[PDB]
Amino acid sequence: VLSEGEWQLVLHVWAKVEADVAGHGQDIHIRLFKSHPETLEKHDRFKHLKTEAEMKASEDLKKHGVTELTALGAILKKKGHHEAELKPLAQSHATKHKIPIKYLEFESEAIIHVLHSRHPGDFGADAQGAMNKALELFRKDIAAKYKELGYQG
Ligand code: HEM
Ligand SMILES: [Cu+2]
Repeated sequence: VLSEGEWQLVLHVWAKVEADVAGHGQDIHIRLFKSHPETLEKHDRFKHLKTEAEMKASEDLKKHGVTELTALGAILKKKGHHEAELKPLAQSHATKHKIPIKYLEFESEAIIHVLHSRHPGDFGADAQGAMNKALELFRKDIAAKYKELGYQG
């Protein structure tokens, strides 16, 4: 679990994300999609965006990133007591979108990369460690709900 201070480190960098959710969302997806192209295949509505220029030009990819980061931020503000928010996400990501738990680890990597590329002076090792811990808590909880809904993460 995370200490209150660890949560505050997480929420301080998240306050920076909220200043430009769409920009962070784009950077995270472009990183994810490039580093791990199997993630772009799972985003089948966007898999026709072959190049970074096409990715950046897509208004609907940008909206999808706001949708996902808005939901993540609500989860983080709940500081571990995110059962409410997790339940629909688990449902859809397990049974509709079919996202393996390992892809959430890919996403956590991309998030941490973007946050330190955009906010050095707010993301040193302690903050990075708190954010890592928070996303790992998230993933472990999603993993559990996957198993309860059936069929492995
Ligand atoms: C940080 C954890 C993430 C959060 C908070 C998040 C949140 C969401 C939300 C709120 C939606 C719209 C509602 C829904 O369908 O449930 C969505 C859709 C989706 N997410 Fe995620 N997501 C997460 C991670 C991922 C990852 C890691 C993948 C794939 C590598 C992914 C793939 C998808 C896809 C393919 C859709 C549907 C987009 C479409 O409408 O075309 N999600 N996600
Ligand atoms: Cu996405």
